[PDB]
Amino acid sequence: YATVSKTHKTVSRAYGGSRCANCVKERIIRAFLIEEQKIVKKVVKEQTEAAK
Amino acid sequence: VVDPFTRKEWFDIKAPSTFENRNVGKTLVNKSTGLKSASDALKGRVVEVCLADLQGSEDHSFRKIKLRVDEVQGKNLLTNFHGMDFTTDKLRSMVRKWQTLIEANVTVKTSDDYVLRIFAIAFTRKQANQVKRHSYAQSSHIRAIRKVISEILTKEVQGSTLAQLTSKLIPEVINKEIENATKDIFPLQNIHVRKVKLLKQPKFDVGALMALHG
Amino acid sequence: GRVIRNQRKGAGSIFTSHTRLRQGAAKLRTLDYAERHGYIRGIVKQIVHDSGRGAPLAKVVFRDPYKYRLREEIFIANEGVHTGQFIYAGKKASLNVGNVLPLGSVPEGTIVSNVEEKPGDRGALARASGNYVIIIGHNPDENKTRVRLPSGAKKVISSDARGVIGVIAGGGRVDKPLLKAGRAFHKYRLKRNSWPKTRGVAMNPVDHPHGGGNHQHIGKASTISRGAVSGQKAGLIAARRTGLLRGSQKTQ
Amino acid sequence: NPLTHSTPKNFGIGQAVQPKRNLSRYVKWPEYVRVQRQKKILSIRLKVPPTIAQFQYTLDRNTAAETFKLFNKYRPETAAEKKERLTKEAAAVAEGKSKQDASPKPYAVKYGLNHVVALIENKKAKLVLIANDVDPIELVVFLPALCKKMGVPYAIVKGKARLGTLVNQKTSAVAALTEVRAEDEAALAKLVSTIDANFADKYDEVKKHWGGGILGNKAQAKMDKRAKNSDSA
RNA sequence: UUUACUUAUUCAAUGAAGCGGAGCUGGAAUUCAUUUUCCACGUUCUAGCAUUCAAGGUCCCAUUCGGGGCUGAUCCGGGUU
Repeated sequence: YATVSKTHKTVSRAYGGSRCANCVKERIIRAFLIEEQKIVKKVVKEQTEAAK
Repeated sequence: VVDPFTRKEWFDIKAPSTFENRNVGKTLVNKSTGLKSASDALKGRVVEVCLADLQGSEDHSFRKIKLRVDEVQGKNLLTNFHGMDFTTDKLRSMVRKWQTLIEANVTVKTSDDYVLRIFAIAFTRKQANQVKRHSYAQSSHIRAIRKVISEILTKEVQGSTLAQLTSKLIPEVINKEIENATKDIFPLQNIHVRKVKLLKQPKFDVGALMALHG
Repeated sequence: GRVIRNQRKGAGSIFTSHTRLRQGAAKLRTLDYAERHGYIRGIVKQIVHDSGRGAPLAKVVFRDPYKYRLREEIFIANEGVHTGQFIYAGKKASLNVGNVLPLGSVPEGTIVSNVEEKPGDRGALARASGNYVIIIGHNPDENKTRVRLPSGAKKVISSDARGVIGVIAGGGRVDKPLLKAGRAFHKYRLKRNSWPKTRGVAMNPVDHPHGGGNHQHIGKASTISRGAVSGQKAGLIAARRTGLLRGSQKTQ
Repeated sequence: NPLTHSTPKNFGIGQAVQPKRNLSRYVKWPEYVRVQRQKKILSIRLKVPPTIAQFQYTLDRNTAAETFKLFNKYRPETAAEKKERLTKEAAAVAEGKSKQDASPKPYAVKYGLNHVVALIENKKAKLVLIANDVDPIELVVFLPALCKKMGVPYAIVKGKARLGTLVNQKTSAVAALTEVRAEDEAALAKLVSTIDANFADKYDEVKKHWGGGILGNKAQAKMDKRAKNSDSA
C-alpha cells in the first residue's frame, strides 16, 4: 500500500480511504439531519422554561 | 430464678392529629434488666382499634384504625396513620344474596416520599313502587363506576401525606360524590373504602416528622 | 489405589479455556461518575457469537467521555436487540429492555441479567444462556434489593447493584436433544475435556474408588458426606433426598 | 469584539470531554507516602496514651519566638572558629606563657541528649527545653516526667533541628542553658516563670490526659447525620 | 450480657474520575414570621459527529509577530473505592 500516490491509491474524497462512501451517504443525511433537528430540539427548551 | 414480669415495662399508646382523645390504653413491653430493652432495636408494632370508642359515636360504630410506632419522648410515644383494616362481620353483613358486588383496585403516592394503597367496594339498591325482588346489572354499568372512584382519590391524597388523605375519608366526601354522579341513570348505595393500608415510609429525619404534630 | 480424573484435573494443564479465536470475556462498563449519577448514549457495535459458548454476546462499545475515544466493552445476550440499538447505560436512564442501571433505582418483578452482588463488577450472576432473574422485594432502608435466581435463591443485594433488563438470548437450547454425540464433541472443541465420562464400576480398584469386582458394582453406598476426603469424593454428596427430585438443595 | 462569537459546551454527566480537573484528592499513591501520612493519621484514629497525648499538644508560637531570638548569638565555634580557639591559647600560653585559664569558660546554649539528661539529675542546668519529635516515640519518652520529679523546666517546642543548626549539629532534641550573660540575665529569669505556668504546673491536670479517638472528615460529617440528626435539628 | 464507628486484620475493583458534607439555582410540604425542609442538577424518536490551557466573560502585557491564569464545570477538607 505505502508505495503509491494519493491520486492512485485512495481518492481525494471524504473518508475515501476508511469506509466505502455508500454506507457513508446514509451518514451525512443521518448526521446533518439530526444537527438541524438538534437546534430545532434545543430552542424549544429555551421557551418551555421561559414562561415560568 | 426467672420472674420475667418484673422485667416488662409498661408503655402508653397515643393517637394521631386527625383523630380525637389521644389517651387510648395502658399495655406492657420490656424494661432493660438482663441486657435487652424496647427502643431503636425493632419497632415492628402497630395498633388495631375502632375509631368509634376513640371518638364518641354509636350510630357510626365501624372502621378499625391501623397505626405505626414513631418516636418516644420520656414514656410518651406517638403514632402515625399506616393502615385502616376492617372486621369480617362488616363485609359479610353488607354482602347478601340476589344483589351485585364490585372490587376496585387503585395506587396513590404523596410528596414526602411516602406510599400507600386504597380499595373501594360498591353495592346496589331498589326504586319507587318496586314489584320484583331481583334484577342484575348489564356490564356497561360496572366498567364506568370503577374508573370514577379511582380518579377523585388519586388527585386528593398527593401532598402533605396522610394529613389530606384522612381530611376527606372521615367526613365522607367520596361516598356522596360517586353516589350523586352516576345517580343521573343508575345510583348504587354504600360504596366505601373497606380495606386500606400504607407500607412504604421515607426514612427518619425529625424535620419532616414535625410538620404533622399537635 | 492409584489417582482419579477429577483429582488429576485439579492441578491443571489442558483443562484450560479453548479461546485464541474468541472475541473477548464478559465485562461491561464498571460503575463510575455519570454511571451512579446520570447515564450515557450507548451504541451497540454488533451481536457476534463467542467462539466456545451457547448464547451470543452484545459487544456494546462506549463513547469515552474523557476525549474522542471509543473502547468496545462487553455485555451478554438480550432477547431481541438489533445492530445500532441506542442501549443507554445509567442510574438515571429509564427502564427499557437491554438498557442497564441499579435494581433499587427500578421496580419489583423486573427481569434483568448479568446481575452482580457489587455495582461495577462488570459481571456476576444471571449470565447463563436463556435464563433470567426477578426482583421480589424493595427495602429502601440500607439499599437492599431482594432478587430471585433460576433454582430459587433470596439473595438481597444493593439498590445501586448493576442489572440490565431482559433475558439471555438462547432459550430452548437444552429443550432440544442433540442426538449425535458428535456435535457434543463439536461443542467441547472450544470449551474443555470434561467429556466423555465413564463408570467407576468399569475401572480397577487402584484406577478409581468404586473400582474392582468381576461382577460390577460400587461397593459402599453411593451417598457421601457433603465434605468427604479428596480421595473418597465420587457419588451422592449430601442426598437428604434421592429419587423423585423437587429441586430442593440447601433448604426449600 | 469584531469577530468574537462564542457557543455553549455541556460537561454535565454522560456526555462531553472532562478537561483539566484537580485530581489532587484521588491520585495514584506509592507505598512511601501511603504509610508516613496514614502514620500520623493512625495516631489520631486510636486514643493517645496518658504518657503521650502531649505530642501534637504544645507551647505557643510567640513565647518560643524569644526562646530562639537570643539563642542565635549562642552558636558554638564552627570548624573555622573552633580552630581559632586553638590559635588563641597557642599565641598566649607560648607568647606570654598562660596557665590554661587564658580564654574565658563557655557561655553558649547547651547540646546533648545523654548529657542534658545528666544535667537534670544533677539539676546543674538553669533552663531545659524538650522536642515533640524523634521517630522512636518510646526512645525519648522520659524527658518530661524526669524534669517534673526533679523540678527542672521543660517547654515542648516544634524544632529539634534549630536546636542543632545554631550548635554546629543537625539534631539535638535538648536545648538547655545552665549559664547566662552580663546583660541577658533578664532572659533567664523571665523564661523560668513563663515556661513554669506553660507545662510544669499544667501536668497537675494533664495528670490523666487522654487523646485521639478522632475519624476523618468523612466519618465525622456522616457521624453528624446519624447521631446528630437523632435529636438535634 | 448487647450493637457502633473505624484504623488492625480481610474482599472486590480502576490506567486510585467523582468521596463526606455543604452550597450556588429551581422545584417540591409551606411558614406561628423567616429560610420551619425533601429531591434533581444540560445528554431517551434514529448502527452518526464528540479530542490541541475548550470558547466566551475579565485583567496585567508596555502592545507583538503572541502569552497567563480565575470562573466556565460550586466550594471547603486530603480518608482511591
